[PDB]
Amino acid sequence: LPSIQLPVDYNNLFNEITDFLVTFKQKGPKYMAMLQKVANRELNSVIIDLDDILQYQNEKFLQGTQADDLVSAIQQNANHFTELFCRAIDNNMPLPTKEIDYKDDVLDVILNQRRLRNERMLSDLFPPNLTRRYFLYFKPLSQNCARRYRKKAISSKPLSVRQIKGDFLGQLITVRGIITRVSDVKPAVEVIAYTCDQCGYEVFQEVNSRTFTPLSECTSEECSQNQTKGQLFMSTRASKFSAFQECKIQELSQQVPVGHIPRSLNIHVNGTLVRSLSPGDIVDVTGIFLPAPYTGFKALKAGLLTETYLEAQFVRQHKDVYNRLAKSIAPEIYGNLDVKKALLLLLVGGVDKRVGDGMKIRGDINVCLMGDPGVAKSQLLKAICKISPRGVYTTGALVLADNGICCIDEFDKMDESDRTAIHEVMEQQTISISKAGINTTLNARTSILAAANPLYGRYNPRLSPLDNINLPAALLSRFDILFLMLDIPSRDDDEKLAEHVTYVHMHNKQPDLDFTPVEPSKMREYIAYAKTKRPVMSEAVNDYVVQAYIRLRQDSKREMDSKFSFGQATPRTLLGIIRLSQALAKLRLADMVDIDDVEEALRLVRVSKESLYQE
Amino acid sequence: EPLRIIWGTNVSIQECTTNFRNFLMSFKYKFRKILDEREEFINNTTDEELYYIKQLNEMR
DNA sequence: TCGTGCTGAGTGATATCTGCTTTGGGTGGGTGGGTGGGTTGAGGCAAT
DNA sequence: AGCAGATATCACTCAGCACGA
Ligand SMILES: Nc1ncnc2c1ncn2[C@@H]1O[C@H](COP(=O)(O)OP(=O)(O)OP(=O)(O)O)[C@@H](O)[C@H]1O
Ligand SMILES: [Mg+2]
Ligand SMILES: [Zn+2]
Repeated sequence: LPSIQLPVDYNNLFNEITDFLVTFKQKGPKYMAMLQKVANRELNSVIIDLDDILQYQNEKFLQGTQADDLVSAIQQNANHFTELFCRAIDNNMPLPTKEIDYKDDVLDVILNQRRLRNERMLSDLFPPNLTRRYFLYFKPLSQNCARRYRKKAISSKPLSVRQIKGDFLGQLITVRGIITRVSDVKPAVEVIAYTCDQCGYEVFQEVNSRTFTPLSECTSEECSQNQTKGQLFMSTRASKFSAFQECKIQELSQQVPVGHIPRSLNIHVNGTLVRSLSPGDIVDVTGIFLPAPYTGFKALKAGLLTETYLEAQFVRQHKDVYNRLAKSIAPEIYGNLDVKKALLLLLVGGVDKRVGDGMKIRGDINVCLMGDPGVAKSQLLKAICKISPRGVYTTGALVLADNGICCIDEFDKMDESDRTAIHEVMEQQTISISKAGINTTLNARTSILAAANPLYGRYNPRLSPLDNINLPAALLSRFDILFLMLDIPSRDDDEKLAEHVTYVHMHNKQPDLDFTPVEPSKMREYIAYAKTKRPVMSEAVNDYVVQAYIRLRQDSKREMDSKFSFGQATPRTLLGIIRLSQALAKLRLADMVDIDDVEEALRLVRVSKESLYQE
Repeated sequence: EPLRIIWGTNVSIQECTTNFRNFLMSFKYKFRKILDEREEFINNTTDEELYYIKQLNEMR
């Protein structure tokens, strides 16, 4: 074990840490107050701000009593400084100011009795981590503070998984990425307490590894002296445990080089930081990059190759009304007012579903878009899915869409099994799993947004609407509203479309200037408010709806006498009409359903299909 | 005398045994009713009759 | 027939040294098994 | 590193006798 002479003196650094804890001010000292709070059981986590250390160093240098660079020493090797800071805190822990029930704690009684036994023996001891009731974390050095004092902040500089090499091991670094996996919280053992059946004494063991060998034989003075062979038995009541969570962080798309596959890095979370990371959130995890040595035969067989993980220390989390909302849904596309209004109605989905007789009318205003290629079906899908809080985008996921709209693209190309799945979702609003492995049933009251293409790829006027649609007629009937979109050539419309697209391409902004789009945040919170609202309908509006229903039924029968009609009106069309009226009433923020809402719903129903079919 | 204590605490096993025996021997649901702030629902027969004694008799 | 050694080899016993083997993965094999794990991708076959 | 088998060197029990009481 040859020795080296390194330019670090841990005694001076410990004195520096103690002075910083005792004297630093930013009232009394900040960290002294924090320790006072910890003593009274008010705080269970202490965070050391490297900015405070840098400021203290600057003040000491200004005063002329230049001291060692503590920030750099902490950054270069943080594992030792955690223990150093813990020792410094322990040596200066203030006496509690609020009386507490000491006898309640098992550890207090056990240590008091150990003291009594030791006093008796003398008349004829425990690890410091055992009694610690706090956790220590390091907050990285802020870039602003470092630039103020003319210093480089390595710890707070974001890095990708690739940029974390072997030369960064043992340092305090930050990682930017997206969490892809988080495990369940489990107890990690740090100190193990044993008992002697014969002796009556308590033994302790410190665990700092993946694995440990339990004790078997008593080591007490009494046992040794008396020659009594006493067996040691584990006691989980007096042991010390810390919450443990293992997470995976993956590279962002913009960080991967050309022609490379993303990489992932493990993260270890201990103490009160648990539950601070969830899948799908982009985070700036600051921690100590450390290796994870193997043990036993694995150690010998592995070789010099070492695994690595990150000890989490800090986590930074990254971030006329109808017409206006419709136009602001997707400004980039050419004006399609009716489709946008239908999308609003689907999104809000207002309904009163409280029949209570055994079933309840479906509470989802499902929308299906079918049209020849060229219309911006993908753009509507993506925009409406982005705005929705529970919107899920899939290509021909339902669980994530529960109690929310489902954004399904390439609906016609979907396999028959998924067709049956969505059929169950609509008719029953339930998700059922019947497998040997597991059998779970999850309710799914989720709306569906469907985009499909005709059988021949483009709509054929000669063929009937049903012929152009590959899906079963029952599925089409179950859809509350069906919108048919077509691309009819025309000089004026084509010229405006070309001008709009060209302006968007050039200036990277919306060409329209007649009106200013409403802010998306306002629109989404208004939608949430409308959803929270509950409307109500009277008997007169019920009779009006009945009259509209008989008129629509007669008209639809007459139309279906010919082959042009999509399908005959059915009580399902009724229920859809009332659902749309309830959604519009929710929009209006007025409890009573008005005749205007019913008329608007009827005109929307007419223009969804007939307006384009007649053309 | 040997004095039995639960490991890691200062609670006497004899005290717990006698307390539980006293609770089982003499207890009425009216105490629960008053505790739950439902004192005005108290009847005169069931709430004034021993509960766990009846439970033990039925169990036997 | 009690007490105190001296003799003693027998009958232990317990404090003390000598050789596997393992993880899991083909840097142990298919005369250890496939119900102890691995295990997603390509390929050929029969019922459809 | 840990575990199971084994060697060999460590004491302890009943065995019995000489003196005297
Ligand atoms: N009204 C429009 N204004 C501007 N661009 C449009 C418009 N409609 C369609 N586009 C453009 O059409 C391009 C291709 O069409 P898009 O993917 O949006 O839908 P689609 O033709 O229905 O799709 P699919 O080919 O998958 O059936 C998109 O890049 C979009 O920019
Ligand atoms: Mg598309
Ligand atoms: Zn012991």
